[PDB]
Amino acid sequence: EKNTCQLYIQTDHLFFKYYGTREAVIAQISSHVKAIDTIYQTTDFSGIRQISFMVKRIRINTTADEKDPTNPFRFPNIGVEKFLELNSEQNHDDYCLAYVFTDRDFDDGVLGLAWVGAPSGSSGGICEKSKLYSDGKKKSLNTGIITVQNYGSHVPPKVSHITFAHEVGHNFGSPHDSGTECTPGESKNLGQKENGNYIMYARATSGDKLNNNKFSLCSIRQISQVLEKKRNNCFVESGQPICGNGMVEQGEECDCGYSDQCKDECCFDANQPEGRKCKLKPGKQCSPSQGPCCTAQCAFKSKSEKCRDDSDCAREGICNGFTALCPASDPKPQFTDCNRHTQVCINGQCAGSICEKYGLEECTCAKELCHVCCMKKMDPSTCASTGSVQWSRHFSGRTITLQPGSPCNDFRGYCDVFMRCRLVDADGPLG
Ligand SMILES: *[C@@H]1O[C@H](CO)[C@@H](O[C@@H]2O[C@H](CO)[C@@H](O[C@H]3O[C@H](CO)[C@@H](O)[C@H](O[C@H]4O[C@H](CO)[C@@H](O)[C@H](O[C@H]5O[C@H](CO)[C@@H](O)[C@H](O)[C@@H]5O)[C@@H]4O)[C@@H]3O)[C@H](O)[C@H]2NC(C)=O)[C@H](O)[C@H]1NC(C)=O
Ligand SMILES: [Ca+2]
Ligand SMILES: [Zn+2]
Repeated sequence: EKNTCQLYIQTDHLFFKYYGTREAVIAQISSHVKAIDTIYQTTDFSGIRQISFMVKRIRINTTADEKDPTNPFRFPNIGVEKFLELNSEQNHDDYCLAYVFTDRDFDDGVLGLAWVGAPSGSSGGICEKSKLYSDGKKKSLNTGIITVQNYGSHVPPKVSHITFAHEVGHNFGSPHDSGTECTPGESKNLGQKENGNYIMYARATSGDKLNNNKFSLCSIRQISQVLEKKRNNCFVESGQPICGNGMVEQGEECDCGYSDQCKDECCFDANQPEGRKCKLKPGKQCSPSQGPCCTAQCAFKSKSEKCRDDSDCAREGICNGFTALCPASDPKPQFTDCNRHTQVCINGQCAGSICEKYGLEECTCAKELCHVCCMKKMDPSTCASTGSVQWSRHFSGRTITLQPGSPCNDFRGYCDVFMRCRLVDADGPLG
């Protein structure tokens, strides 16, 4: 019944700076929610199935907001703890959860931060209200943050989506996975190690393995308790998409937002009467909310306009001149070198490693931890470097080094700009 959680997604100017336009970031937050939507719906939470998410409102900040003296997110150097405290200092009683997306390089390889939920005896996590806390601030602890930059390198959407579900996992009351039964990556068995760790793994994840996409036995039990005790206070029943969330969905022609948010002269905002709200205004044939192939003056862009830039294995996206959406770009040949000759292309996305290009698998070298050591599949004894004589027929003695922000040493840390595998664990006292 009450199985869907209404979200509120914000993006600062650094996130807008990376992607360029408001359409591109909206497509990012749409892709991120649809990612965690499929992960949670296909998870059996002790009998509670088909638990989903939905965006109730967005707030896309541009570089123009960086000069706002009342915007506390404008400072370039903001600590990850204070970044989440800024998100918490807002009233989010109208949303089950509230997230803010950024493109900051947090210290110690931190890719996100969120409050941990609990069935009782502890504040935070999913579905908290705005109340006075110990520090004297009226915070809403139903909040979390995510960043798409780590060690001066952007993280792919495959790892970004999992990180989004990781922090939401804490909001659902799941701690980090512990023990061999819930972290197969550190197991002494080749069968369980190939499947990788789970979503709530406390360290680095690649997203190219089986278990990295779904929760563990440890996490499902912990989340099922928070869902049994907390979701009923805030979740809503599955219904039609709401008008005014800034994303065009099924049943609406356009979607700019509400009155204090719609700057689109071609779309009725959500404050208009039923029958015309989220419906295309007369004389207008599209709205920028539908896609990038629509100008601000609400005309279809020409068949020569470039909508999506050329990626590592995703060709240019050219408009068709008849719809506001952009056609899906055709992918490049598979096993093509991407990410500076470090990874190959798997189904149109830069994933895996360069070892797969020649029928090999990634291995941990014997500081050479940020070098790529390949191995024959199922045989760990053949693990040699790319610049070795074994694979001299494929790599020809060249030594491929891992880019900054890549997993290293059996997913225990990340590589930095000085080619060092720095570990991620951080411990602090409890009150
Ligand atoms: C994206 O850009 C937009 C627009 O540029 C940003 O939106 C702005 O966000 C800021 C903060 O989130 C807003 O700043 C004021 O918001 C309220 C509007 O009146 C103010 O009340 C608020 O005052 C706060 O200041 C202190 C913060 O520590 C605090 O002492 C104040 O006290 C109040 O609350 C305490 C409990 O904490 C209570 O005990 C007191 O009695 C009192 O009620 C209060 O907390 C902010 O000064 C700003 O209005 C808003 N809009 C703008 C600038 O147009 C958005 O943040 C950006 N987001 C990102 C991710 O970049
Ligand atoms: Ca909508
Ligand atoms: Zn975590």
